[PDB]
Amino acid sequence: DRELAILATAENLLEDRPLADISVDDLAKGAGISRPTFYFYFPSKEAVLLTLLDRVVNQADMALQTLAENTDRENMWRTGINVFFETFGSHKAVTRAGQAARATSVEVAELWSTFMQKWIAYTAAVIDAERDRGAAPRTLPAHELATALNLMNERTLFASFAGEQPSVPEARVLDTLVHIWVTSIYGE
Amino acid sequence: DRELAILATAENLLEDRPLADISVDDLAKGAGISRPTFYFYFPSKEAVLLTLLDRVVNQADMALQTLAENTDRENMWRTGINVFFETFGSHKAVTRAGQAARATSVEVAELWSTFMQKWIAYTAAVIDAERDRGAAPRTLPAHELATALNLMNERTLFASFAGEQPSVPEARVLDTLVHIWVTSIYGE
Ligand SMILES: N#CCC(=O)N1CCC(c2nc(-c3cccs3)no2)CC1
Ligand SMILES: N#CCC(=O)N1CCC(c2nc(-c3cccs3)no2)CC1
Repeated sequence: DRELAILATAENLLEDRPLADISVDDLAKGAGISRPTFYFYFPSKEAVLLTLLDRVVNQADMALQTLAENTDRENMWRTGINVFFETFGSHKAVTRAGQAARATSVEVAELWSTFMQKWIAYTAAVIDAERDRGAAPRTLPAHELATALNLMNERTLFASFAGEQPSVPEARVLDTLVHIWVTSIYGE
Repeated sequence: DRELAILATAENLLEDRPLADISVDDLAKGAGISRPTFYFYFPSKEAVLLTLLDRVVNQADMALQTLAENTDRENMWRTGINVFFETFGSHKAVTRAGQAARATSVEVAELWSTFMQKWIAYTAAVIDAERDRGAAPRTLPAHELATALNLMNERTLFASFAGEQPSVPEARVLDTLVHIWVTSIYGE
């Protein structure tokens, strides 16, 4: 509860500054607590980002699970990719911080890797279902095609939300990715 | 010349250790020079990685220029993506280091961004040429389609070469990307 306040403070601060320019004293102060009381909840600011990413990742995973318990094929994929556009799009600071943190934090890398393996495995299953039903041609190995498409979405989403040059404009991202997914899944 | 030796030492060391676990004393020693003589050539180890990435990036850019001064459409794109698979594939350590460095080094980010804008702009031009000749349908904005495909290759190449979980196996990468590029460029 003082915990949530640390979390909300970190999320707020990461909007304007990297994690490197946020001190533990910054988190404690925004949360209305002392520095030692902070250390009772988190051993470090990295530990804060980790929890924030865990929440975001689980939120996208739960929304995708919701979707999976149920339009034409283009709209089907668009709704799925939209889960990630919206969830990560709603937590750009955290998303952006956690991506950069993969390169330093072994635990951030593991968290991200676990969830990506999951989303890939789900994409691959649907793609195999589409093949099984005769909707999609048996072209590339489904799991490798799934891997490349999910890596694309990851990089494209995060570049767009960060305003990186180069990037697809946020308002064009969803159409761009959907076109690529549908053509590479259903085409030959 | 003592310069090249620093560069070759860094490249060698980065094979087994991140840049964080390589000290300036490590670079000087492998190069057969003292620590102050090192500082004459580079103000920092980051400056070393920057130069190494510059070389790799320019090498892929020059190979792509070579290719551009000249098979069917699938083989055309496969040869282009192969330029990057092979060039980055031949410098995995540096490539891997420089990707992680984008997140900390403003200059590494600028170098990478400049070259990506260039490769995107070239992909977009060829795609527009393909449309102009009636080989490819006018679907998405060429420059946005180009952006997404090049971001995919970047992320997929680097994940594969790093042995990340998840990744496409290095021996399947080229086929995977080619399939995606050709279907999304020529399909509807
Ligand atoms: N980043 C990231 C992951 C991502 O963009 N996706 C795109 C959507 C993929 C996906 N949708 C589905 C759907 C099933 C039914 C409706 S939709 N099954 O898999 C999950 C990963
Ligand atoms: N990473 C990264 C960049 C990359 O993979 N590509 C793929 C190849 C793209 C490309 N090939 C061509 C070709 C023209 C003629 C033969 S081929 N024009 O553009 C450049 C960027």
